[PDB]
Amino acid sequence: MPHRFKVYNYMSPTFCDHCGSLLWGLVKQGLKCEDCGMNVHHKCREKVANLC
Ligand SMILES: CCCCCCC(=O)OC[C@H](COP(=O)(O)OCC[N+](C)(C)C)OC(=O)CCCCCC
Ligand SMILES: C/C=C(/C)C(=O)O[C@H]1C(C)=C[C@]23C(=O)[C@@H](C=C(CO)[C@@H](O)[C@]12O)[C@H]1[C@@H](C[C@H]3C)C1(C)C
Ligand SMILES: [Zn+2]
Ligand SMILES: [Zn+2]
Repeated sequence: MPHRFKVYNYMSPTFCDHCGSLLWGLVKQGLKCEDCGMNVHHKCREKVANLC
């Protein structure tokens, strides 16, 4: 199974589980997988390992 990512709004320091970098911004800072809770930058979504 693929991940199921959704635009998400974080309220605590969250790193991208793909690239290691912080998710920046006050809103919509990245995507969260509905099923496993992975956090990724919008542009990292297409590069992540897709076994959820
Ligand atoms: C200390 C108790 C648990 C920690 C919660 C920390 C917090 O302050 O923010 C609330 C959860 C925390 O993460 P979540 O509760 O969203 O869970 C992570 C992913 N999954 C839902 C799949 C498990 O998410 C955020 O970071 C921000 C969401 C709200 C954004 C509002 C602008
Ligand atoms: C654009 C301006 C800034 C200031 C940022 O990017 O600041 C980022 C930093 C370094 C800490 C912040 C966080 O923990 C936030 C979540 C993340 C997601 O990881 C950080 O992006 C956050 O917005 C929590 C605080 C904001 C802030 C303290 C909010 C949005 C409720
Ligand atoms: Zn997943
Ligand atoms: Zn990333």
